[PDB]
Amino acid sequence: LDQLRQEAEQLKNQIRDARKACADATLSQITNNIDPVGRIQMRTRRTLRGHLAKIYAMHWGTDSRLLVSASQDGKLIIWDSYTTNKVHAIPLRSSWVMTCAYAPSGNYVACGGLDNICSIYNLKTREGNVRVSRELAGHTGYLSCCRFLDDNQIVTSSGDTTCALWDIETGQQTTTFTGHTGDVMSLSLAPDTRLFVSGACDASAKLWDVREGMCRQTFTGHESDINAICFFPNGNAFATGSDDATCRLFDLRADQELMTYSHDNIICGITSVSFSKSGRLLLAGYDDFNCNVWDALKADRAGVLAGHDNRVSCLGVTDDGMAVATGSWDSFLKIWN
Amino acid sequence: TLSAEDKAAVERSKMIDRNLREDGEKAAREVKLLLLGAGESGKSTIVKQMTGIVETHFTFKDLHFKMFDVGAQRSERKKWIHCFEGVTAIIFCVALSDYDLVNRMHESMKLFDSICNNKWFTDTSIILFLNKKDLFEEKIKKSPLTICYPEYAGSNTYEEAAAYIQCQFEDLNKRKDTKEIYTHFTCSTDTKNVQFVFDAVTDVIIKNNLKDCGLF
Amino acid sequence: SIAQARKLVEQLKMEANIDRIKVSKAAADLMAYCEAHAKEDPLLTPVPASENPFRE
Amino acid sequence: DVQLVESGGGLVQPGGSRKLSCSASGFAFSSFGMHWVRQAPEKGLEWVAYISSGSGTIYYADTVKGRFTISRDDPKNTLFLQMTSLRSEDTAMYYCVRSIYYYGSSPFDFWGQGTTLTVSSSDIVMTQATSSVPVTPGESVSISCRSSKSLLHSNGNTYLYWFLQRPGQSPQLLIYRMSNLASGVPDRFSGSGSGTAFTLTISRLEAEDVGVYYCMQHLEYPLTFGAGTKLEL
Amino acid sequence: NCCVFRDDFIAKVLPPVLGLEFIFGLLGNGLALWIFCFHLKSWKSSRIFLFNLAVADFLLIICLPFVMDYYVRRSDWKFGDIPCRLVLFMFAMNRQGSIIFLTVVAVDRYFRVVHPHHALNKISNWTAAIISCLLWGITVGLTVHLLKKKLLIQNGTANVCISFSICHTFRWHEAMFLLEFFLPLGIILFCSARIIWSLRQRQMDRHAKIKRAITFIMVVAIVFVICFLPSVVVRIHIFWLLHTSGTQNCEVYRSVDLAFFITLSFTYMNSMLDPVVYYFSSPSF
Ligand SMILES: CCCNc1ccc(C(=O)O)cc1[N+](=O)[O-]
Repeated sequence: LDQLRQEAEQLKNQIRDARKACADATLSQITNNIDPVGRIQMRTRRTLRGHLAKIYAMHWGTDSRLLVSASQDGKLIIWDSYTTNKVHAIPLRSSWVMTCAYAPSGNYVACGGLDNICSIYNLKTREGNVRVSRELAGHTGYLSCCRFLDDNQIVTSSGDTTCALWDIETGQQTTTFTGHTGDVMSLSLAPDTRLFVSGACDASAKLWDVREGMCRQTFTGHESDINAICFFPNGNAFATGSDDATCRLFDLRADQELMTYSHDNIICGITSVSFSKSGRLLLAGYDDFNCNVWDALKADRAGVLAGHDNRVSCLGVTDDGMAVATGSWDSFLKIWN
Repeated sequence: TLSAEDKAAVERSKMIDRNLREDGEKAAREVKLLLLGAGESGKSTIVKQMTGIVETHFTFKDLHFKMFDVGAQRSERKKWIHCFEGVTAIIFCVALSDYDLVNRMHESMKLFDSICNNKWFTDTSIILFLNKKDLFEEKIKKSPLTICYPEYAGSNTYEEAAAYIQCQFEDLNKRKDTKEIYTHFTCSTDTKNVQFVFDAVTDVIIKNNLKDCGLF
Repeated sequence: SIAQARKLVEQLKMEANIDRIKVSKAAADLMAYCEAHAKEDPLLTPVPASENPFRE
Repeated sequence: DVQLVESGGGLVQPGGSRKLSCSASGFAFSSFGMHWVRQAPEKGLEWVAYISSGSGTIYYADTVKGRFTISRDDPKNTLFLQMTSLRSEDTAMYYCVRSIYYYGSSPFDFWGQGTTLTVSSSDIVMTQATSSVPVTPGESVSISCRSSKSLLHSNGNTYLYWFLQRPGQSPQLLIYRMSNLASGVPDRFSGSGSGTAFTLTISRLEAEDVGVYYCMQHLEYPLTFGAGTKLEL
Repeated sequence: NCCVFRDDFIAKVLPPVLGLEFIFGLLGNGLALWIFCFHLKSWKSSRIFLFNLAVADFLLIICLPFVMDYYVRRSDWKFGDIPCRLVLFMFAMNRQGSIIFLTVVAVDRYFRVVHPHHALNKISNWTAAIISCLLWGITVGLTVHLLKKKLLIQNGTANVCISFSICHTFRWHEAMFLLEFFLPLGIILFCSARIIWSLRQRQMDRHAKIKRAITFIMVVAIVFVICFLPSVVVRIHIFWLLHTSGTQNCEVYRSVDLAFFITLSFTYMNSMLDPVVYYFSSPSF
């Protein structure tokens, strides 16, 4: 129609003006007098071996001790990080797994990938083994991320440019979030578990409301596909990593771009983004086999986590902020402190 | 210094390690092929002769092959193609009868150029299956090949086609020093395609075995 | 088509009618949150090896 | 359902030999360590033997080492106890217990029904002092236990278990590692305490709670049970 | 009881050869060991066997300077029984281990080419380590007998500490010396011939990499033959002389014994050239 030519575009213009009406100062100017974090040195405290293929996913437990990892060898291993013991080893029906989640209660785990099916596995069974509790189907594209709301609800993002909130007991899609024009690569859940941000391949990250299921907000600025996303611990901001070798801290309340983390020596994309407990340090896994820790308030590279022999595919920080786990394509999980 | 429960947990972890090692040893002995095509280009026929990923397992000469079909993935290929980085070979199916349809041969050529020159398949060999021999013969006796390639200059006989079809497909491989393209002409009823795939996989495994020794 | 354009303009109308605070105020809020929880971040301030679970 | 049905009991002449079998159904027998635990007629429980998962670790009590032997047939899901040179002290009801060991696991979840074997004519000590406590239903009861050696390991876990044996029934797990409540146990039970001094508190003592309470240690391996405190009325 | 022949021609022509060996075949082995230990992270069964061969040679070359100092001073070894014994044991054991690991690499290469789907081509690193330790076990079990004979000759003022005497007998010593050039040589030749025939009968000899591999196998075989032929040839020659003439009157074994010593000098050339024919020749390395 004629209106789509300008009306929507006109609205876009207004939005920019609104953002231009609030960018009186920048984050660097505000946090210019803050003392720098300084050099950050983390050593590889633990190395987890047992995966025989590229590790594509990892998720810490809420007890900050157990962690689940997924590899292309068809294995979902639940690790005791303190003693490097293998608590569980689940063989997956499909070895093309690209994501995994660990339930906050610790009773269930989730996996999914190129099979377009989110498999929920029950860990606390009277039989003493791990069995497929549920197999949620309905996504028409590869399932790239999944996060547990509780023992009964789970949000997933797939390559069909849609997200879905599933009720596990019924196995149906309680809600469907649409609006992305590209593959959704990652999603993050807010601490209050009422909103969630999903970054897609259209170089945009959308804030959705879980309750009613509508796109509350849209954030742009990236020049390539967004591969990772993570909320600030406060819950009023988030960080996105993309393929243009740039991380970006966006603001929910200001609905703008707060800060950009990039270096000229970095030309490789970001595969994973995570925050520390206080939010001062932003950890990002890169394709150059490294993992950079930035001063989230100063856009200064505080440190480099360089041990891995292949692309750092997944990254996580414990809820108590005591350790950072990195999983790379060299089939090794490394805990840093 | 461990307690009884901790020692038993360590024993369970060691048993899990043993099972994982056995499973990995079993998986490493299996051949993984990635089946690609331009849609309805003979992939179904090739699968017959031997939602998401479709895995087909078949045993030939005491060798287990797993073909992964990605036809159901309508999303962006570059976001998940790196999963198939360790496949022994890529079976690319091209229908010879699609040269005068809509252009479609040009689409197959573009797909082959994208797959062969991908940054992940820098050393993964490609087995090229040119399907529909008989229908191609019928359509080339009547319709000249100049419809697909305006620059063609040759007779319109079935003796054509490897030269100026397979040659054009192989010229898209501008990394010839690192990989080889195995081209085979096949039809509906051949029963020799499995043997050709086995021979190509033997060559690939010999090359990889040598690279492992450093000989290469 | 027309339905897609209507959906897009409705989404833009709903998005553009939200309340936005000044960037300086939210930046100060983030700075205050980082400062308040600075002492509770083991990765930021190094933890003694006595109470380090991954000593290792 | 999960069950351990066992047989092999009866009357045995002294100096003979008998084979006790325990068929397990309803759970992954291969992933569970298995314990043989005997209870003499009227003097409480006593741990006897243990086979690990995969049969990689075998343990026996001091009074049955060498004399007894324990094995498992995983394909047939069976646990065997070959017990020879039997004496008058071996008459007891034997129980087949499952226990899986990993982080956060609950050992000693399920106990078998027990088979009576009647013969025709270091070592942490667990003490419970009081053996009989008569309390009307509806009140709160505290049951005490003590150990010769502190059960608080360097890991932070305190390996003590609280079991209940109801009249004419097999022992049931209530508390594992002194703080955790076993699955299916009502919340009115609560275990607490520190090394060398442990307690189990029942807030609203209802019916079907009368029985004998045992405190067991798991820090050293010759596992030892308490004398047993019995609840009346 | 025989022709120890501590002659002077060897003392004037051999030290230059041994010094050239110690100058050359040390830096290559050191670089290979350094690359294996730290530079290279991916370890495989073939890489493990190559590392064991490097360890064997390296031990031989680091024991070489004791045989150098022996030869420098008119063959007048000054150290005691135990030092001369241990040097003679290390020389025999490291030669045997190098030959054994050469044969093992050849067999690995034959299984990898002729039977690519054989499961032995995909053995774990632990299995390769166990095989290496076992082969070291056979080598030491064969070569510790030397140690047992804690003794040497007092004809040259107790300075003639040598194992390869020429006086009747055929004991376990020199029995391994004759065996190691017949069974390992036969296995290497069979493996190389089968590799070449199978790799050319299936038209794999098209690109430059396969031709390089073929000529590398061929030059490995030629190096083994040229290193271990002349010593066995002179030893069988002196055995024939013993069968015809014998040890008696001990004056006719001048040139043959000098030839034996110079061929035992050529024997180290295998350890010297191992880095350039095996490790440095590998494109990955
Ligand atoms: C001090 C020994 C001189 N002779 C040699 C040198 C090397 C070897 C060797 O095994 O390579 C053997 C002997 N030897 O004892 O007759």
